[PDB]
Amino acid sequence: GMQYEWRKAELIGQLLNLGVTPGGVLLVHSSFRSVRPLEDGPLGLIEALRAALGPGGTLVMPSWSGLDDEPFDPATSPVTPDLGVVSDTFWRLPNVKRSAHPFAFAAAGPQAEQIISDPLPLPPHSPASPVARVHELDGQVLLLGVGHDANTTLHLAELMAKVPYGVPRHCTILQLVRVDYLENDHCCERFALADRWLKEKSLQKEGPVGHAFARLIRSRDIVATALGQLGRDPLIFLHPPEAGCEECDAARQSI
Ligand SMILES: [Cl-]
Ligand SMILES: [Zn+2]
Repeated sequence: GMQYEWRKAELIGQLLNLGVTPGGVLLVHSSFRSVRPLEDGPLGLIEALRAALGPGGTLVMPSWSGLDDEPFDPATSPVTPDLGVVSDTFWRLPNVKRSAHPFAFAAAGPQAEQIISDPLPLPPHSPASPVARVHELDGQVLLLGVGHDANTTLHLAELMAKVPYGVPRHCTILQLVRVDYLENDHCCERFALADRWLKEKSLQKEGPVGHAFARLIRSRDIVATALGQLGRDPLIFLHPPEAGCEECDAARQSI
């Protein structure tokens, strides 16, 4: 009811207290519904993120469409509604770059060109994808009002582990020429296991940003931790057949 509208300067303080590194690279998965209400809305949250990073920092967000039948255009193609209003708002602002493939990210800062430059990666989160360019630049991953099921960097860890499962997906690029690949996609619910893995090793910082429960982990810690669990169980992220997950049993089928 009478919830507090967070000011921009307050959000910067929360982000610094959470542990965001000024001048660093920060990949942010967000749900604005969790952070809301704020004064000045989603742009205010973006301005707070950019201010916490400072002029040397680079802010990165997912920015893909999800439409496998439609070609992607970095100038008009909207972000899928599942990534939130902040992601769909970030890429439209001035001087923020965007990848030129349907699995795009958006980045603004002195490092945006390096994180965005790569062509279409198959699977979408391969070692040649923006999520890997954040990892090689020692970036931070901010989970803003979302769980680890949205931690895209975990998908990169599956690919680096050479994970056995791979279901066929597809997309469209202009040369309507369908491009199918083998992706490691599932319900992603079991990604929440990484929460206990990381927090217990003291690798996950937790705190409030706005009204949201926020989690901040170094991208290298996400990959290194997950690679150890994947090295013990390549199917650690797969629901057992007992749980009867339709999205997970499909990945089990394709070896
Ligand atoms: Cl949202
Ligand atoms: Zn599942």
